[PDB]
Amino acid sequence: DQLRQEAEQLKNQIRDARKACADATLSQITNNIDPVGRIQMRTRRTLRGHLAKIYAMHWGTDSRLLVSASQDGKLIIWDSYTTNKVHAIPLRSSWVMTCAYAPSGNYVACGGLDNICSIYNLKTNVRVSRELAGHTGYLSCCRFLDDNQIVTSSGDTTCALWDIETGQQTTTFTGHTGDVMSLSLAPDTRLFVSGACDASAKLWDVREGMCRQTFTGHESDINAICFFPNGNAFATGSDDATCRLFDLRADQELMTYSHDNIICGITSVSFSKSGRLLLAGYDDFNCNVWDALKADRAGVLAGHDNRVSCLGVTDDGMAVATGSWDSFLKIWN
Amino acid sequence: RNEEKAQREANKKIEKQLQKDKQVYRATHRLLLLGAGESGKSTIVKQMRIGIFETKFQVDKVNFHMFDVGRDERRKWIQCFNDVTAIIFVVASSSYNMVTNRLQEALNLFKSIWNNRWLRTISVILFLNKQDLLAEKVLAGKSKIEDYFPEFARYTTPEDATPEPGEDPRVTRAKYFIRDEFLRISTASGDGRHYCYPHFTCAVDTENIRRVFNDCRDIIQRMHLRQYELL
Amino acid sequence: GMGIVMSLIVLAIVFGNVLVITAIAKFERLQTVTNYFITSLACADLVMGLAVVPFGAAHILTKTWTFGNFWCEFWTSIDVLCVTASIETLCVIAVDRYFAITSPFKYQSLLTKNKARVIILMVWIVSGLTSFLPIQMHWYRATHQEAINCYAEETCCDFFTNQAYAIASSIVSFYVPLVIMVFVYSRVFQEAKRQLQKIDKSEGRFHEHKALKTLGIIMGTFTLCWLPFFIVNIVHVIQDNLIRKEVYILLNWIGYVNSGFNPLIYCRSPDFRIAFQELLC
Amino acid sequence: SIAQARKLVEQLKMEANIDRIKVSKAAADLMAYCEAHAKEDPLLTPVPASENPFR
Ligand SMILES: Nc1nc2c(ncn2[C@@H]2O[C@H](COP(=O)(O)OP(=O)(O)OP(=O)(O)O)[C@@H](O)[C@H]2O)c(=O)[nH]1
Ligand SMILES: CN[C@@H]1CCc2c(ccc(O)c2O)[C@H]1O
Repeated sequence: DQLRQEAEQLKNQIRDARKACADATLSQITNNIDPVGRIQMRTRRTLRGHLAKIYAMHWGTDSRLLVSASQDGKLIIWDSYTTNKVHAIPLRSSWVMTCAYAPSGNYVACGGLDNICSIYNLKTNVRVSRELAGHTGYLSCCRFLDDNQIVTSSGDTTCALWDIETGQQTTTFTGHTGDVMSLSLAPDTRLFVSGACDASAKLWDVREGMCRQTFTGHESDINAICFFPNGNAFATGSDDATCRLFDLRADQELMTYSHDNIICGITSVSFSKSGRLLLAGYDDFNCNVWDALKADRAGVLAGHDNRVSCLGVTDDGMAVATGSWDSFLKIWN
Repeated sequence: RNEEKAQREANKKIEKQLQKDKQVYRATHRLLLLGAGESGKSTIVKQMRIGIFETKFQVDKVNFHMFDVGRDERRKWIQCFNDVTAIIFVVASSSYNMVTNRLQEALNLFKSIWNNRWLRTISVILFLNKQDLLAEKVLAGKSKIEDYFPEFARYTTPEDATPEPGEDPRVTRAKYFIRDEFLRISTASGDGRHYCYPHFTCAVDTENIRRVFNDCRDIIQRMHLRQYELL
Repeated sequence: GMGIVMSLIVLAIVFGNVLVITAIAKFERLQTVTNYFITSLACADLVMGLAVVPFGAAHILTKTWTFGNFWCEFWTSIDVLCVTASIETLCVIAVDRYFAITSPFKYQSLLTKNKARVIILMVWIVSGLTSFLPIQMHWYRATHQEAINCYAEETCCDFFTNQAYAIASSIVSFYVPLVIMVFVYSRVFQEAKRQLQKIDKSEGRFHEHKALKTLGIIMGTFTLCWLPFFIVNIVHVIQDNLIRKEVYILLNWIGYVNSGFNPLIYCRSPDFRIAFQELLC
Repeated sequence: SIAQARKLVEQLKMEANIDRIKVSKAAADLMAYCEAHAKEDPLLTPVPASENPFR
């Protein structure tokens, strides 16, 4: 019981330290910037063919092809420009909760309630290539670090880095208390962050194999996380209908995004090319467009008949695509 | 130029395959099998067969598809099961004198399932296993249910009670008391959107599949009746 | 004096049907196999209210047909077509409800989007076969002196038919789509009562008028609207000089009003309410 | 158990010592980056329909 006193003493010490470094709030500095203004968008393409609700999607590195997964047990690779299909890969397990597209464009991975991550080969038709096992809980997200190693986060309060060629775990990241829900990698692929179910987002270093920092601004479960293009900040979305912009060097949050007319949860968060606009999905059957530096809403992306569960922006910053439980994908511009 | 034609041909082939698969997807009914530990969830599944353990059966040219999950106090993955036909709940009725007695935990789990936001319109088929173990302990038994449940004193056998042949007037009271402890939590917050079907199950029983079939048919019929505003 | 009420009836018929058609077409969530029949009924009612009602009002107010024989025959044929096509759709809707309720496990396979179009086109074909064919070519004409006298006149546009056609059209249009509806709704009511009784037996202690009321509106409005006309129609042919022209046209015009109540009856779902709130609000 | 409390103590001890900068500098850096990449994203500024690949 000595530790409870000890740990409590340290937590008190850090809070004073972060506090001293507050020369001024970001809203104080960002007060005279000309507003972005109203942002009007219209849907350009509508992709149909899915039998059930959609949970995940991921844009290709060429801003041309994308992948999506549904509860019908089927991955489909579309063609954004010509709105026609390219591939359709069946699945052994009908419950999938994530998908990813390799940076080289040769592999696609997916996981689900069954505790296995599967990798498919697209440039041989398409047949399962490798099955990775070892997690004791359902997978939540997975991202391709490179063409030979993949990092996954599961529901058993752990994250791990895999080796595709050998199929064995290389490093294991522990320290969370509740389930892990999402992650995002640094642009230079040296660090990544994860949002847990205990309202705490942590920073990891694959090379260090050890946690570096922790942020505890929220008060409910964390559903999604996105990383600022600079590499020194990230944004989070939780179940308390709020978005918060954290920071790495300052080691404390800067601004919060919320409105009094919305009481629903948040499902996805993404940035734009320049990082000026923060696009976030909601459970209110539509999407909102925020302002990164002033926290003023500048548009609404409506048109979905059910909740939005996916959101992604092309590497070229040309179009933003959304997914919903209505089994329909859209391309906005 | 011909690349567009080849891509269109591939699109057409994929579309034909998807159209073929759509009917098979719509034909089947999906069931979720949920219960506590030592409940008997695996067994009932074995009788139907003759990380997630799937199974399929076909009755009267109608095919069903059952899923058994799993271990966490909060289940976030339960939001993915809002399109199932029904949820099968399995509880051990004889464990009121074991280990926070196992029943009260089962009651709390059932209450948590019933009031979940994502499962507002999902019916629950309730199975009461170990009927045999309960009677041997309940009658010609060392201990009473009262000690573990004070409300048993102010409870009378329901008049509607319909005892099967050869059973004592105490074991019937115990069985119907256990059933009413679940029926109370079901009736109060439903709003008529969803219902519960109590049942009595033992190890030597062969009519479970027919019961599930009849319950699914009743659920579908009641949903259709409510949709058209006749109920 | 009558012009105001006739214009109000025409506007009421047109507005609801066009609103329902637009709501079904614009939004993809309402595109259901059941909603195709409602769409066909809406088109039939819109065509009726746009074609036969205004010219009938003009004829009754003016008391003199200002067109030729061809236009009068065309108007009569389109009247018969619309009236015939506006009832078999109701019968099909009742049969669809019967199949959906009493056969829950086979509703999905039996009724598909491919069969609905075939059924709708078959209904329209059988409706048009008994309206344009026997009227446009002269088989509805009568032989008595007043009939031929009106036929000769270029400004006389009235209604005179033989026993055979007057009986066949009534049998095809009303009674066959009536006995089926009665049987279907009796069976549906029995099933609903059984379900309610089972619910009460299962859990009545802790906790049949809605179905009765719904069937009450659904059957009563149609029966009261279309019943007396389709008996006076047979009566005035089976024997002569009993039914006055004014009472006949009054009952016929009473029957016309039924095409304006269907949007208020078959489109009361909350999804339709939010759809109607989405636009024009 | 006791160790799980103990582990928190060592790591928390690590987080305590870290080089931190004033939030004004970080805010200025974010503002400068956003102003530097301001005119190179079609989402913020609607580009003409000639170069739009979706039209
Ligand atoms: N006496 C008795 N044993 C039973 C009954 N039902 C199941 N069992 C026994 O229970 C043993 C193992 O527990 P099960 O009841 O199968 O339940 P389980 O699926 O293993 O347990 P959980 O999944 O943790 O709920 C089996 O070997 C069965 O013989 C029953 O009604 N009476
Ligand atoms: C001019 N009004 C017509 C005349 C006769 C007729 C009607 C409707 C259905 C029929 O089967 C008929 O024979 C009426 O609507």
